[PDB]
Amino acid sequence: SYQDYINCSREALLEKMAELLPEKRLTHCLGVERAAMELAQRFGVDVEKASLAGLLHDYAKKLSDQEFLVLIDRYQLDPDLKNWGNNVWHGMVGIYKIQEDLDLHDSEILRAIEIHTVGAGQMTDLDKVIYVADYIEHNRAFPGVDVAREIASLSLNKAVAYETARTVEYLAHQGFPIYPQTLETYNAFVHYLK
Amino acid sequence: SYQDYINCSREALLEKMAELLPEKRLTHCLGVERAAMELAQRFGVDVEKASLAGLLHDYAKKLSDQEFLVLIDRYQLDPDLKNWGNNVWHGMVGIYKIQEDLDLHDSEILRAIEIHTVGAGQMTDLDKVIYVADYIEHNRAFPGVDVAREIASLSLNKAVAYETARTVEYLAHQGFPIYPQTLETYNAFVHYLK
Ligand SMILES: Nc1ncnc2c1ncn2[C@@H]1O[C@H](COP(=O)(O)OP(=O)(O)O)[C@@H](O)[C@H]1O
Ligand SMILES: Nc1ncnc2c1ncn2[C@@H]1O[C@H](COP(=O)(O)OP(=O)(O)O)[C@@H](O)[C@H]1O
Ligand SMILES: [Fe+3]
Ligand SMILES: [Fe+3]
Ligand SMILES: [Fe+3]
Ligand SMILES: [Fe+3]
Repeated sequence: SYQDYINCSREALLEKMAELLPEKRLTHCLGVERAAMELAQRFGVDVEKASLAGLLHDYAKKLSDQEFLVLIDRYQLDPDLKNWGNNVWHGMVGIYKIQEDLDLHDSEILRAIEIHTVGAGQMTDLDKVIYVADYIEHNRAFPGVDVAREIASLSLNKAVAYETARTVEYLAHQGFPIYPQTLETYNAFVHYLK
Repeated sequence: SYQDYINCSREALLEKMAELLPEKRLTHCLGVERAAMELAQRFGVDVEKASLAGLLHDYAKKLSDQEFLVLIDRYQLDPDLKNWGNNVWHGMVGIYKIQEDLDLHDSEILRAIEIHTVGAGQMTDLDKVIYVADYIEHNRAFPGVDVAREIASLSLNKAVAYETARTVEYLAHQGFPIYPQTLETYNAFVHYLK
């Protein structure tokens, strides 16, 4: 049960998250919960850790900038984090709010949430499951999601590679700064696209 | 004159380069020579240093992989360079071959050639002139070169930003590894796109 990792039941968690997140965002989290379970079944990852990390991954999406900056100071995180924003923070810093609220201490689940946006050069299978589930969950509708879904049915590593390449491409297309850890992920995984 | 910086005349240099480079590549170098002069006039850079660096920037484009690896060892350059290839090497490592052949020791010209492909987080105006001239020289025909040319008529910094964003976008589009110094340039300059 989820109570094996956090301080409340799944139903109680859902009630808490409904107060913290807009409907669309909670619906997304539920989609990621389901997609993470399916991917974990496919690629030999604990379905429960995957489902819980999937549901929680965007728990901190709506924390204010000031709340994130307070968390950076409190936990003495990389001071460069103050140069970025919600995109980087909600996973990389938001894990600490999840930990405070839910008494989540499982290192594997925490890490998978931490890097769900930016990835890392080295990713556990659980990390990869969450990173991909976020991108392919059933509510997502962006052009090319069908390609990501096909790839994810065959290869976890290729799905990470594809998602990361598309993300780097889009950020540059839009003219947005790219958090450097994303490039680390990109260069580590891009070979899987062959 | 070019002899103020190198060990031969411009005409003698052109004869040497014609033996080292395919016609199309030498024609490109001549285009960069001209474009660098025009940009340097516009943005307050020594036209002679710009023209010479422009002509020389792809001097080492055709050196073999083995020659580059020998240069990396000989000059004890960053050992990570061995993980890359001609794209990174011909500027970053090729400067040493230019130095050996032509007795080029001017630090400004050398630096502008060195980073002409990948840029840096901090770039001198000469660096920027070469980086942009390479991209907009009259022989280039790629889709969007007209946009780069318009931007370069108005803002050197915005032209660097535009080129770097398009390059990052294209490399990710193609699924090629991105040398991390390019991201350093990208993040430093992307704000000029506003
Ligand atoms: N390296 C990066 N730098 C800046 N923004 C990024 C980076 N990687 C992803 N993003 C952006 O962060 C946003 C949120 O991404 P993500 O956490 O993966 O999904 P979600 O929207 O479900 O939280 C997206 O707009 C994405 O483009
Ligand atoms: N960070 C990078 N990593 C890998 N390749 C790159 C990077 N930046 C540019 N390139 C590629 O290097 C090649 C040569 O680039 P450049 O030196 O700027 O022009 P030229 O073709 O005139 O030498 C291009 O194909 C370009 O896409
Ligand atoms: Fe997220
Ligand atoms: Fe998400
Ligand atoms: Fe070049
Ligand atoms: Fe060139």
